[PDB]
Amino acid sequence: QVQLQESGPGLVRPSETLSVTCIVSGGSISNYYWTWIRQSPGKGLEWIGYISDRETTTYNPSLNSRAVISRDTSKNQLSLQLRSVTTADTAIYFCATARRGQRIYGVVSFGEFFYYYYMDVWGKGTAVTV
Amino acid sequence: IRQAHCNVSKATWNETLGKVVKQLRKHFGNNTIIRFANSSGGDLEVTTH
Amino acid sequence: YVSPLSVALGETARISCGRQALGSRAVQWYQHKPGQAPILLIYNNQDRPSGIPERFSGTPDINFGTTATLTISGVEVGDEADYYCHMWDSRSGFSWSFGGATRLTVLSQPKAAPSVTLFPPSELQANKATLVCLISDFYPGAVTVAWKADSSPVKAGVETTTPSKQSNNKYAASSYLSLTPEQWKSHKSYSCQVTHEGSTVEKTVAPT
Ligand SMILES: *[C@@H]1O[C@H](CO)[C@@H](O[C@@H]2O[C@H](CO)[C@@H](O[C@@H]3O[C@H](CO[C@H]4O[C@H](CO[C@H]5O[C@H](CO)[C@@H](O)[C@H](O)[C@@H]5O[C@H]5O[C@H](CO)[C@@H](O)[C@H](O)[C@@H]5O)[C@@H](O)[C@H](O[C@H]5O[C@H](CO)[C@@H](O)[C@H](O)[C@@H]5O)[C@@H]4O)[C@@H](O)[C@H](O[C@H]4O[C@H](CO)[C@@H](O)[C@H](O)[C@@H]4O[C@H]4O[C@H](CO)[C@@H](O)[C@H](O)[C@@H]4O[C@H]4O[C@H](CO)[C@@H](O)[C@H](O)[C@@H]4O)[C@@H]3O)[C@H](O)[C@H]2NC(C)=O)[C@H](O)[C@H]1NC(C)=O
Ligand SMILES: *[C@@H]1O[C@H](CO)[C@@H](O[C@@H]2O[C@H](CO)[C@@H](O)[C@H](O)[C@H]2NC(C)=O)[C@H](O)[C@H]1NC(C)=O
Ligand SMILES: *[C@@H]1O[C@H](CO)[C@@H](O)[C@H](O)[C@H]1NC(C)=O
Repeated sequence: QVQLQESGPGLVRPSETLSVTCIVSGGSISNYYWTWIRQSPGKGLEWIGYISDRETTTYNPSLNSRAVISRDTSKNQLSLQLRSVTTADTAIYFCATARRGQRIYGVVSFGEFFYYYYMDVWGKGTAVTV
Repeated sequence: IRQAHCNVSKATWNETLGKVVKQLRKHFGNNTIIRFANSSGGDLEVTTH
Repeated sequence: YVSPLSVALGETARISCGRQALGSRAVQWYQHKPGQAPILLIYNNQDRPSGIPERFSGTPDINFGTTATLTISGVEVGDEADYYCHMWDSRSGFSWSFGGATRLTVLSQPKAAPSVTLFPPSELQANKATLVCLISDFYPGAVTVAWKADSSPVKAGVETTTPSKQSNNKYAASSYLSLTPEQWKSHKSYSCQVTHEGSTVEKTVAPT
């Protein structure tokens, strides 16, 4: 029921602020989690970061020093800024919605559980070249 | 890797605590109120089961 | 990187997942075609989203010790794509990288004779010429392109792309021969030869 549409500049100069936007037409942006993945050529696709429904961010430790993800409230859109991009940040960026499931193997009070995430709905993908 | 722990049924413990306090009241009075708390301190073998 | 797997048409396949878990797991199985939108096949080891056919399945960890294998019954041509195995367990932390890409290949497909078409330069008004040789609807995607000026080979200015799959599950490729208009009008005719397996197809075109 959710359609995702990516929109990016495609080309960014080195050492700048790469900015991409993901437009959602299905539902509200404050109900499900959202995340960014990049398929780089010659490599496996990389998960870079995500943003929750409660507006809290998490980033990949390799790119946590350079990435930031934002969510618009009036517009049904989510933006991703990447500061100081280099020749290695060229990839096909896919925005994807995500669901938080928790897997429990013991007693709830003791802890012994962990949160796992899965991206059911993806976008078509926007290519970004540096 | 989990945590070692011990269970006890809650209702049976409540009932046995009640029958303990009913006899405790035989040497301190029916009206005096008594309570139960954990250990006050000391060595490890004293403050724990 | 990517690791290959080869399966026969119609038989059941069991894709093995690397970096197997150390504790209780809720794995994810993703099917990714090159360049398209990736689509997950499994989000919870047994559970699948609405719309996924029953052919794909994942192993639940009913007893600690089972490995995550993606089992596919009745493999068809459309299943040929990369497969990523996202691994989540209790003993490990946040798994950022997905599993190693698994290049599934579907063997024993029906081979197709290459459909070849040669186009002479249009562009001559712009003082440039590019002979364009296109190959469509052939399998397997392994072809060789040779250019011929009358009878002598060209071997210069040739730019050829690697075969890429199309919607027919066959392959498509293109070759460009860049030449000056004077050299195009010089030689009598130009022949593009496409060699597919043991067969060879030659197409000849000449200036008017
Ligand atoms: C001393 O006191 C202690 C405390 O009082 C006490 O501690 C207890 O210890 C035991 C074990 O030592 C603990 O038991 C464990 O319980 C775990 C949790 O189980 C509960 O939750 C699941 C999952 O619920 C989700 O899914 C259902 C649908 O399936 C939804 O309806 C739920 O709402 C929920 O999903 C939503 O919510 C999630 C969280 O928000 C979201 O993420 C999600 O997206 C959804 O939104 C239920 O299924 C369980 O129900 C079962 O149990 C009830 C009784 O409670 C029965 O009626 C019936 O049998 C139900 O089936 C339950 O409610 C278990 O996960 C755990 O067992 C798994 O882990 C072990 C260890 O790794 C595995 O070896 C084992 O095989 C189990 O794996 C199965 O489940 C996982 C999870 O999906 C699968 O991935 C896996 O493949 C396998 O599935 C297979 O079996 C399924 C059926 O079981 C089958 O359907 C599948 O198809 C597949 O074949 C373990 O049993 C217990 O929690 C502790 N107590 C407390 C309070 O925590 C101790 O025992 C006492 N005694 C002592 C110490 O001596
Ligand atoms: C402690 O464990 C024992 C056995 O592991 C539990 O006793 C069993 O209780 C069930 C009730 O569901 C009976 O059907 C079994 O016959 C009992 N076993 C025996 C050996 O008597 C007991 O309930 C557990 N107590 C707690 C507090 O967890
Ligand atoms: C406390 O209650 C008991 C009833 O079991 C009664 O016999 C006893 O006299 C009471 N003691 C006082 C001080 O009221």
